[PDB]
Amino acid sequence: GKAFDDGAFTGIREINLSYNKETAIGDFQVVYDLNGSPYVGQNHKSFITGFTPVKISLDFPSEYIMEVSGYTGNVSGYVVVRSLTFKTNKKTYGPYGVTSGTPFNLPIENGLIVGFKGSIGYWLDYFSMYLSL
Amino acid sequence: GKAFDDGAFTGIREINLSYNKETAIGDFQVVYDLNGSPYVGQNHKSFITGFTPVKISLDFPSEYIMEVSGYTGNVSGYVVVRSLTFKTNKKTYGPYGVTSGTPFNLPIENGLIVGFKGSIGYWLDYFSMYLSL
Amino acid sequence: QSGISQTVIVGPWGAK
Amino acid sequence: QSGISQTVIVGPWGA
Ligand SMILES: CO[C@@H]1O[C@H](CO)[C@H](O)[C@H](O[C@@H]2O[C@H](CO)[C@H](O)[C@H](O)[C@H]2O)[C@H]1O
Repeated sequence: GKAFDDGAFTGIREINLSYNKETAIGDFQVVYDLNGSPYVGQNHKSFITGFTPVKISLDFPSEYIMEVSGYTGNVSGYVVVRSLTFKTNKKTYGPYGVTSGTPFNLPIENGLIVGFKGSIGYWLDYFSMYLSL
Repeated sequence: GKAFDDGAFTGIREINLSYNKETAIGDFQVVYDLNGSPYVGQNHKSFITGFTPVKISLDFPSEYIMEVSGYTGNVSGYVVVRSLTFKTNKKTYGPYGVTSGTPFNLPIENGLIVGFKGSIGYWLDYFSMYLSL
Repeated sequence: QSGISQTVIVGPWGAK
Repeated sequence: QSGISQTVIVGPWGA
Protein backbone atom coordinates (compact mmCIF):
# COMPACT_ATOMS: atom_id res chain seq x y z
CA GLY A 1 0.00 0.00 0.00
CA LYS A 2 0.91 3.72 -0.26
CA ALA A 3 1.91 5.16 3.06
CA PHE A 4 0.34 8.48 4.25
CA ASP A 5 0.83 10.81 7.20
CA ASP A 6 -1.36 13.81 7.76
CA GLY A 7 0.72 15.05 10.79
CA ALA A 8 -1.04 16.86 13.62
CA PHE A 9 -3.71 19.59 13.67
CA THR A 10 -6.02 21.26 16.30
CA GLY A 11 -8.96 18.89 16.12
CA ILE A 12 -11.19 17.05 13.71
CA ARG A 13 -14.21 18.45 11.89
CA GLU A 14 -15.23 15.65 9.50
CA ILE A 15 -14.18 12.15 8.61
CA ASN A 16 -14.73 10.91 5.08
CA LEU A 17 -14.17 7.22 4.43
CA SER A 18 -15.38 4.51 2.06
CA TYR A 19 -16.04 0.85 2.60
CA ASN A 20 -17.42 -2.27 0.97
CA LYS A 21 -19.08 -4.86 3.31
CA GLU A 22 -17.77 -7.75 1.17
CA THR A 23 -14.16 -6.51 1.54
CA ALA A 24 -12.80 -3.68 3.84
CA ILE A 25 -12.34 0.06 4.41
CA GLY A 26 -11.22 1.74 1.16
CA ASP A 27 -10.61 5.52 1.11
CA PHE A 28 -9.88 7.85 4.02
CA GLN A 29 -9.83 11.66 4.23
CA VAL A 30 -10.15 13.96 7.23
CA VAL A 31 -11.22 17.62 7.38
CA TYR A 32 -9.11 18.80 10.40
CA ASP A 33 -9.52 21.86 12.54
CA LEU A 34 -6.43 24.14 12.23
CA ASN A 35 -6.53 27.01 14.74
CA GLY A 36 -10.37 27.33 14.58
CA SER A 37 -10.50 27.07 10.73
CA PRO A 38 -11.13 24.01 8.57
CA TYR A 39 -8.10 22.33 6.95
CA VAL A 40 -9.01 19.90 4.13
CA GLY A 41 -6.78 16.83 4.46
CA GLN A 42 -5.30 14.88 1.62
CA ASN A 43 -7.67 12.25 0.27
CA HIS A 44 -6.02 8.90 0.77
CA LYS A 45 -7.53 6.68 -1.99
CA SER A 46 -7.53 2.85 -2.57
CA PHE A 47 -5.87 1.44 -5.71
CA ILE A 48 -9.32 0.32 -6.73
CA THR A 49 -12.87 1.70 -6.81
CA GLY A 50 -16.41 0.51 -6.17
CA PHE A 51 -16.60 1.55 -2.52
CA THR A 52 -19.48 3.19 -0.66
CA PRO A 53 -18.52 6.68 0.62
CA VAL A 54 -19.58 7.90 4.09
CA LYS A 55 -19.30 11.40 5.59
CA ILE A 56 -19.02 11.74 9.39
CA SER A 57 -19.64 15.53 10.03
CA LEU A 58 -18.86 16.36 13.63
CA ASP A 59 -20.37 19.31 15.44
CA PHE A 60 -16.95 20.80 16.15
CA PRO A 61 -15.80 21.99 18.68
CA SER A 62 -18.37 20.53 21.10
CA GLU A 63 -18.35 17.03 19.56
CA TYR A 64 -15.10 15.05 19.54
CA ILE A 65 -14.08 11.38 19.17
CA MET A 66 -13.87 9.34 22.40
CA GLU A 67 -13.16 5.94 20.88
CA VAL A 68 -11.95 4.50 17.58
CA SER A 69 -12.53 0.76 17.16
CA GLY A 70 -12.51 -1.74 14.30
CA TYR A 71 -11.83 -5.26 13.00
CA THR A 72 -8.89 -6.56 11.02
CA GLY A 73 -9.08 -9.56 8.79
CA ASN A 74 -7.78 -11.25 5.66
CA VAL A 75 -9.29 -10.07 2.32
CA SER A 76 -7.98 -11.79 -0.80
CA GLY A 77 -4.69 -12.52 0.90
CA TYR A 78 -4.35 -9.00 2.44
CA VAL A 79 -4.64 -8.36 6.21
CA VAL A 80 -6.47 -5.06 6.30
CA VAL A 81 -8.83 -2.97 8.46
CA ARG A 82 -12.17 -4.42 7.52
CA SER A 83 -14.34 -2.28 9.79
CA LEU A 84 -14.28 1.12 11.58
CA THR A 85 -16.50 2.63 14.24
CA PHE A 86 -16.08 6.16 15.62
CA LYS A 87 -17.71 6.93 18.95
CA THR A 88 -18.00 10.60 19.98
CA ASN A 89 -19.45 12.23 23.09
CA LYS A 90 -22.59 12.70 21.02
CA LYS A 91 -23.07 9.42 19.13
CA THR A 92 -21.67 6.34 17.42
CA TYR A 93 -20.89 6.38 13.71
CA GLY A 94 -20.55 2.85 12.33
CA PRO A 95 -19.67 0.10 12.16
CA TYR A 96 -18.70 0.66 8.58
CA GLY A 97 -17.67 -2.56 6.97
CA VAL A 98 -17.54 -6.16 7.90
CA THR A 99 -17.35 -6.78 11.74
CA SER A 100 -15.50 -10.12 11.67
CA GLY A 101 -11.81 -10.71 12.35
CA THR A 102 -9.69 -9.43 15.19
CA PRO A 103 -11.05 -6.44 17.12
CA PHE A 104 -9.02 -3.39 18.16
CA ASN A 105 -10.13 -0.29 20.08
CA LEU A 106 -8.52 2.95 21.27
CA PRO A 107 -10.67 4.47 24.02
CA ILE A 108 -9.67 7.98 25.18
CA GLU A 109 -10.13 9.12 28.67
CA ASN A 110 -8.40 12.54 28.30
CA GLY A 111 -7.06 14.13 25.16
CA LEU A 112 -7.91 14.46 21.44
CA ILE A 113 -7.11 12.65 18.23
CA VAL A 114 -5.51 15.37 16.15
CA GLY A 115 -4.08 13.45 13.21
CA PHE A 116 -4.03 10.23 11.22
CA LYS A 117 -1.27 8.30 9.42
CA GLY A 118 -1.17 4.83 7.87
CA SER A 119 -1.20 2.97 4.63
CA ILE A 120 -3.75 2.21 1.94
CA GLY A 121 -3.32 -0.27 -0.98
CA TYR A 122 -6.42 -1.98 -2.31
CA TRP A 123 -7.72 -1.46 1.30
CA LEU A 124 -6.73 0.41 4.51
CA ASP A 125 -3.72 -1.74 5.55
CA TYR A 126 -3.25 0.02 8.94
CA PHE A 127 -3.36 3.40 10.72
CA SER A 128 -2.07 5.25 13.78
CA MET A 129 -3.39 8.33 15.51
CA TYR A 130 -1.85 11.55 16.84
CA LEU A 131 -3.04 12.47 20.32
CA SER A 132 -2.70 15.84 22.06
CA LEU A 133 -4.22 17.85 24.91
CA GLY B 1 -13.21 -3.66 42.47
CA LYS B 2 -11.25 -1.06 44.44
CA ALA B 3 -10.25 1.95 42.22
CA PHE B 4 -6.62 3.17 42.08
CA ASP B 5 -4.97 6.05 40.19
CA ASP B 6 -1.23 6.50 40.57
CA GLY B 7 -1.24 9.70 38.43
CA ALA B 8 1.56 10.67 36.05
CA PHE B 9 5.38 10.47 36.51
CA THR B 10 8.59 11.01 34.48
CA GLY B 11 8.87 7.38 33.37
CA ILE B 12 8.73 3.70 34.36
CA ARG B 13 11.48 1.78 36.17
CA GLU B 14 9.73 -1.48 37.16
CA ILE B 15 6.38 -3.34 37.12
CA ASN B 16 5.50 -5.81 39.84
CA LEU B 17 2.44 -7.71 38.95
CA SER B 18 0.84 -11.05 39.84
CA TYR B 19 -1.16 -13.51 37.64
CA ASN B 20 -2.79 -16.92 37.73
CA LYS B 21 -2.13 -19.28 34.67
CA GLU B 22 -5.80 -20.31 34.88
CA THR B 23 -7.63 -17.02 35.54
CA ALA B 24 -6.38 -13.40 35.25
CA ILE B 25 -4.13 -10.59 36.55
CA GLY B 26 -4.14 -9.94 40.33
CA ASP B 27 -1.87 -7.45 42.04
CA PHE B 28 -0.38 -4.58 40.16
CA GLN B 29 2.36 -2.17 41.30
CA VAL B 30 4.78 0.20 39.57
CA VAL B 31 8.04 1.74 40.46
CA TYR B 32 8.03 5.02 38.44
CA ASP B 33 10.72 7.49 37.77
CA LEU B 34 10.09 10.91 39.32
CA ASN B 35 12.63 13.41 37.97
CA GLY B 36 15.42 10.86 38.25
CA SER B 37 14.42 9.19 41.56
CA PRO B 38 12.63 5.85 41.88
CA TYR B 39 9.05 6.49 43.02
CA VAL B 40 7.60 3.43 44.76
CA GLY B 41 3.99 3.41 43.73
CA GLN B 42 1.41 1.83 46.05
CA ASN B 43 0.97 -1.93 45.75
CA HIS B 44 -2.57 -2.44 44.27
CA LYS B 45 -3.66 -5.76 45.68
CA SER B 46 -6.23 -8.37 44.68
CA PHE B 47 -8.82 -9.19 47.39
CA ILE B 48 -7.68 -12.88 46.90
CA THR B 49 -4.34 -14.81 47.18
CA GLY B 50 -2.88 -17.62 44.84
CA PHE B 51 -1.11 -15.48 42.27
CA THR B 52 2.36 -15.89 40.84
CA PRO B 53 4.33 -12.69 41.17
CA VAL B 54 6.40 -11.18 38.30
CA LYS B 55 9.06 -8.47 38.43
CA ILE B 56 9.63 -6.61 35.21
CA SER B 57 12.71 -4.55 35.87
CA LEU B 58 13.44 -2.15 32.99
CA ASP B 59 16.84 -0.72 32.13
CA PHE B 60 15.51 2.87 32.61
CA PRO B 61 15.91 5.18 30.82
CA SER B 62 17.37 3.42 27.73
CA GLU B 63 14.64 0.70 27.89
CA TYR B 64 10.91 1.82 27.74
CA ILE B 65 7.59 0.15 26.91
CA MET B 66 6.48 0.41 23.22
CA GLU B 67 3.35 -1.74 23.34
CA VAL B 68 0.96 -2.95 26.00
CA SER B 69 -1.40 -5.77 24.94
CA GLY B 70 -3.58 -8.42 26.44
CA TYR B 71 -6.98 -9.98 26.76
CA THR B 72 -10.17 -9.09 28.59
CA GLY B 73 -12.75 -11.77 29.35
CA ASN B 74 -15.22 -13.25 31.82
CA VAL B 75 -13.89 -14.87 35.01
CA SER B 76 -16.52 -15.92 37.55
CA GLY B 77 -18.92 -13.77 35.50
CA TYR B 78 -16.87 -10.56 35.63
CA VAL B 79 -15.11 -8.99 32.69
CA VAL B 80 -11.48 -8.70 33.85
CA VAL B 81 -8.04 -8.20 32.36
CA ARG B 82 -7.09 -11.83 31.79
CA SER B 83 -3.59 -11.20 30.33
CA LEU B 84 -1.01 -8.41 29.83
CA THR B 85 2.15 -8.37 27.67
CA PHE B 86 4.71 -5.52 27.87
CA LYS B 87 6.92 -5.12 24.85
CA THR B 88 9.86 -2.71 25.11
CA ASN B 89 12.47 -1.60 22.70
CA LYS B 90 14.61 -4.36 24.17
CA LYS B 91 12.48 -7.41 24.79
CA THR B 92 8.97 -8.79 25.42
CA TYR B 93 7.66 -9.50 28.91
CA GLY B 94 4.66 -11.88 28.93
CA PRO B 95 2.06 -12.94 28.11
CA TYR B 96 1.16 -13.15 31.80
CA GLY B 97 -2.22 -14.70 32.71
CA VAL B 98 -4.63 -16.40 30.29
CA THR B 99 -4.48 -15.48 26.55
CA SER B 100 -8.23 -15.86 26.00
CA GLY B 101 -11.12 -13.54 25.30
CA THR B 102 -11.23 -10.18 23.52
CA PRO B 103 -7.76 -9.04 22.59
CA PHE B 104 -6.58 -5.39 23.07
CA ASN B 105 -3.38 -3.60 22.28
CA LEU B 106 -1.94 -0.07 22.62
CA PRO B 107 1.20 0.21 20.48
CA ILE B 108 2.99 3.56 20.84
CA GLU B 109 4.85 5.03 17.87
CA ASN B 110 5.94 8.08 19.77
CA GLY B 111 5.62 9.05 23.42
CA LEU B 112 5.77 7.25 26.83
CA ILE B 113 3.46 5.48 29.29
CA VAL B 114 3.95 7.59 32.46
CA GLY B 115 1.23 6.29 34.74
CA PHE B 116 -1.47 3.72 35.44
CA LYS B 117 -5.00 3.86 36.87
CA GLY B 118 -7.65 1.20 37.13
CA SER B 119 -9.47 -1.07 39.50
CA ILE B 120 -8.67 -4.42 41.17
CA GLY B 121 -11.16 -6.64 43.02
CA TYR B 122 -10.48 -10.36 42.77
CA TRP B 123 -8.75 -9.55 39.43
CA LEU B 124 -7.64 -6.44 37.62
CA ASP B 125 -11.09 -5.20 36.42
CA TYR B 126 -9.84 -2.53 34.06
CA PHE B 127 -7.10 -0.06 33.52
CA SER B 128 -5.93 3.03 31.73
CA MET B 129 -2.58 4.54 30.95
CA TYR B 130 -1.28 8.13 31.11
CA LEU B 131 0.70 9.06 28.01
CA SER B 132 3.18 11.83 27.57
CA LEU B 133 6.17 13.05 25.57
CA GLN C 1 -8.10 26.35 34.03
CA SER C 2 -6.84 25.28 37.40
CA GLY C 3 -3.41 24.82 38.82
CA ILE C 4 -3.58 21.07 38.04
CA SER C 5 -1.50 20.02 35.05
CA GLN C 6 -3.13 17.54 32.56
CA THR C 7 -1.95 14.44 30.74
CA VAL C 8 -3.37 12.31 27.89
CA ILE C 9 -5.04 9.14 29.18
CA VAL C 10 -6.05 6.20 26.93
CA GLY C 11 -8.36 3.44 28.11
CA PRO C 12 -9.91 1.94 29.93
CA TRP C 13 -9.61 -1.68 28.80
CA GLY C 14 -11.55 -4.26 30.67
CA ALA C 15 -14.86 -4.20 32.57
CA LYS C 16 -16.95 -1.28 31.22
CA GLN D 1 16.49 18.69 19.32
CA SER D 2 15.14 19.70 15.89
CA GLY D 3 12.77 22.61 15.04
CA ILE D 4 9.89 20.10 14.53
CA SER D 5 7.27 19.96 17.18
CA GLN D 6 6.35 16.40 18.25
CA THR D 7 3.16 14.79 19.37
CA VAL D 8 2.18 11.47 20.98
CA ILE D 9 1.37 8.79 18.31
CA VAL D 10 -0.47 5.52 19.17
CA GLY D 11 -0.71 2.66 16.67
CA PRO D 12 -0.60 1.21 14.38
CA TRP D 13 -3.70 -1.06 14.15
CA GLY D 14 -4.30 -3.38 11.18
CA ALA D 15 -0.75 -5.02 11.25
C1 LIG E 1 -15.81 -11.35 43.76
O1 LIG E 1 -15.35 -9.91 43.91
C2 LIG E 1 -15.27 -9.17 42.61
O2 LIG E 1 -14.05 -9.12 41.82
C3 LIG E 1 -14.47 -8.79 40.45
C4 LIG E 1 -13.41 -9.16 39.44
O3 LIG E 1 -12.19 -8.60 39.97
C5 LIG E 1 -14.95 -7.31 40.43
O4 LIG E 1 -14.03 -6.34 40.98
C6 LIG E 1 -16.18 -7.25 41.45
O5 LIG E 1 -16.53 -5.85 41.60
C7 LIG E 1 -17.57 -5.60 40.65
O6 LIG E 1 -16.85 -5.43 39.42
C8 LIG E 1 -17.81 -5.27 38.31
C9 LIG E 1 -17.02 -5.18 37.00
O7 LIG E 1 -17.45 -6.22 36.07
C10 LIG E 1 -18.60 -3.92 38.61
O8 LIG E 1 -17.63 -2.77 38.91
C11 LIG E 1 -19.47 -4.05 39.89
O9 LIG E 1 -20.09 -2.74 40.12
C12 LIG E 1 -18.42 -4.32 41.02
O10 LIG E 1 -19.07 -4.64 42.25
C13 LIG E 1 -15.70 -7.78 42.86
O11 LIG E 1 -16.79 -7.84 43.83
